[PDB]
Amino acid sequence: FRKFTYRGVDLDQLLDMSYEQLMQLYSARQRRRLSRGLRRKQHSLLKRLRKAKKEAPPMEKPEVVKTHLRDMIILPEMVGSMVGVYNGKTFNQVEIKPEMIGHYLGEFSITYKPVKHGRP
Amino acid sequence: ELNEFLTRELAEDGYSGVEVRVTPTRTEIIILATRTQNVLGEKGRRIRELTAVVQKRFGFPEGSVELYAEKVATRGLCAIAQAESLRYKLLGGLAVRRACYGVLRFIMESGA
Amino acid sequence: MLMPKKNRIAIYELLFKEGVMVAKKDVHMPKHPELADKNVPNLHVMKAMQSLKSRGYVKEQFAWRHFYWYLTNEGIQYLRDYLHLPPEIVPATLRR
Amino acid sequence: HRIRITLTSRNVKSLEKVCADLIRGAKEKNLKVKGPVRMPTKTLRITTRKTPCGEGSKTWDRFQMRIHKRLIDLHSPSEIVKQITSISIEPGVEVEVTIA
Amino acid sequence: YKIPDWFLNRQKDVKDGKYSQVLANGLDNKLREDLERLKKIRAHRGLRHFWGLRVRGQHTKTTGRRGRT
Amino acid sequence: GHQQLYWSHPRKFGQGSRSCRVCSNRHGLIRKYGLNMCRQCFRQYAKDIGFIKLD
Amino acid sequence: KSYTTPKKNKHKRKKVKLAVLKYYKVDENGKISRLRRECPSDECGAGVFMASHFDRHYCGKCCLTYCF
RNA sequence: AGCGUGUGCCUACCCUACGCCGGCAGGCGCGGGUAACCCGUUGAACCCCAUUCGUGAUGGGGAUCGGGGAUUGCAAUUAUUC
RNA sequence: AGGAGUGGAGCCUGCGGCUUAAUUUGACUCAACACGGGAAACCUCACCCGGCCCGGACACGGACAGGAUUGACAGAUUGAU
Repeated sequence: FRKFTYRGVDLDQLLDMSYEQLMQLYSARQRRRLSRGLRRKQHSLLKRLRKAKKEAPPMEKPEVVKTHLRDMIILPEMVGSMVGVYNGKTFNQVEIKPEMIGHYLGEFSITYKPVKHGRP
Repeated sequence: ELNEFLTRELAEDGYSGVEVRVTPTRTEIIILATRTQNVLGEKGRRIRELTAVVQKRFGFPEGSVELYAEKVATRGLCAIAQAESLRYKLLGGLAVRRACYGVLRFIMESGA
Repeated sequence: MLMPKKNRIAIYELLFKEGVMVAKKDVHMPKHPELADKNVPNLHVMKAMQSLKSRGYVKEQFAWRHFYWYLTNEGIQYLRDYLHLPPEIVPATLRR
Repeated sequence: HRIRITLTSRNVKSLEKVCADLIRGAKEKNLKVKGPVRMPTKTLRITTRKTPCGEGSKTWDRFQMRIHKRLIDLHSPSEIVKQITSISIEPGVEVEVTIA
Repeated sequence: YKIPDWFLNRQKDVKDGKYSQVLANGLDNKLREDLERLKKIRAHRGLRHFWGLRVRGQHTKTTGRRGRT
Repeated sequence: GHQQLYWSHPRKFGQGSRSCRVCSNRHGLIRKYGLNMCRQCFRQYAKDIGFIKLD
Repeated sequence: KSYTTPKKNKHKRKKVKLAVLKYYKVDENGKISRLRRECPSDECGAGVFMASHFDRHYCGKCCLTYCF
């Protein structure tokens, strides 16, 4: 029932932000990630990945576009999206919640299995 | 690297070693072998090809490298030449004890 | 080996200008240092002179990481009737 | 002119012999010459394991490379310096001449 | 009272976004809701905190024997 | 895009950007004084370079 | 190695029968007509030509793709 | 204090005095050294002197864990390092 | 005769075991176990899940200048423009 927020600003305001102050709203590692340079060297995948986020169906649940990139900064442009991220074997489908901004897709997809021991 | 290159190439003529002597604006590398008539080839073809490959590999100015080949006396007192001779005698097909006795008798006939 | 015709020719008049050829065994290198005026990698040189070795016109030697090739008289004659040469030009390794 | 001649080599006996030859030439040419200044030597130590694999007692090798350097000053024009340095040079000794 | 902002144990909080030093029961409440938020978003850190293992990324083959019997 | 993806991974650093100048093995490199060999090739070729055992 | 999954194939390239004679049109009079487009770049002056697609015209190597 | 090391081959990546900004981690202009020449008279630690502490799992010990800020690198989440 | 200790406490690292798509592997008393100069985020990499190129020389027979063959932009498909 409560209204969701991230450093006090709202979701509509978070969509209506630019990257220059998104550095200061983000944390230290995420500001360095945005401030490294132009995203072209290894990040044409990141560019066209946000184009794939921008590509939208009609009023249903969005289609699950799947990735191989585990080091993505969660952006306000992809709130309420579905993505199946690679963990080595399968693609872990996940809802991008509006509490996750400032994280990585490699955190919500566990790579190893939970270990259940037996006998020596 | 130079000594390795010549001990791979000149395994037939009894290679021993190199001697690189430095001169103002000149480098020359003395080659001591056994068959000094065979290292040169016909009208010095092979020595010219060796100068050319050294100049093109080691990054030297053109015309600054001149190789010289000379023969050494007392072939039985060189360990590398007798080892190469025993290798050639075993590779052509011979008894190993026969070749070892022959090369040892040659070495002690050379005055060791 | 897919290879442009101009690179084959240019390698051949380099091989006939001076009767030796050297190359380092690496395939991920963009341009040959001696042919910096044009554009050809080391892979073309390695595979072309490997083909010419297999047809039997050069020697072969590997010291540390570099190649060493030496022309023979059948290789000389093959380059003389491949490059359309009148009988008056010889590589410098044969003359004094 | 302030002419400095630097000699750097690896052997010590041939270095001392060629330094004695140069100072003998400077003494017989009757000009002011500084003495053979002996810089402190430098050692190049490379310590490595003896075995190629990881089996055996932990034994290590100790390699060294001693480098000896001398410098002798002269008061003469340049042609005398070249004609006295290009006489009876040793193969294992480097000679290197500059002018300040 | 002229205390600089880098002397605080809770700088740039994830909910309200202001520098505020928190005290004992507030510290326990903030840590509890932070772990609850991590478990709700189901991150790797929240999953390791829920399981009760080492979360900072260190070797657990030998150290940490008194976790269970 | 094989011409662009053949060597697209950067090799400006790391131990795969270095290699021995004799056998080209990326293990146990000697980067002191620019020998750039492995330890076994250094022990093989140490005597004729000028390194001797005295200590 | 024959596996239970289906095996892919390289693209075989379809063979055209005398395509250059389809570019130049020869009528009964003394004139020559150019059906498809030409090349405007400085690398290829008048030599290579463009593709006859349904919604664009693609250059052979200069990549001057003009879409309608 | 004494052993050392220091601008590299295709090979890009050195050691740093001085001045300013910031608690600090760090950032920017300027110069030196291919070296008994510059870092550097290598103002190192343990020690010495003087306060605070007082036998208390304590100002011992710093494991575990949360938040923030910098640097390297194309990329750090399974926390690179600080 | 002694000194510092270790073995008990927390932590780093290596090995066995268990788990796992994979948790690559050699070494098991001295003479295996901060050993392979092995302080692996990518390369290392030799293990697993997926996709590109031939870097299959040379000889023989087909094949072919009326085309043996190389490369690619609109859009879908993964993972990759």
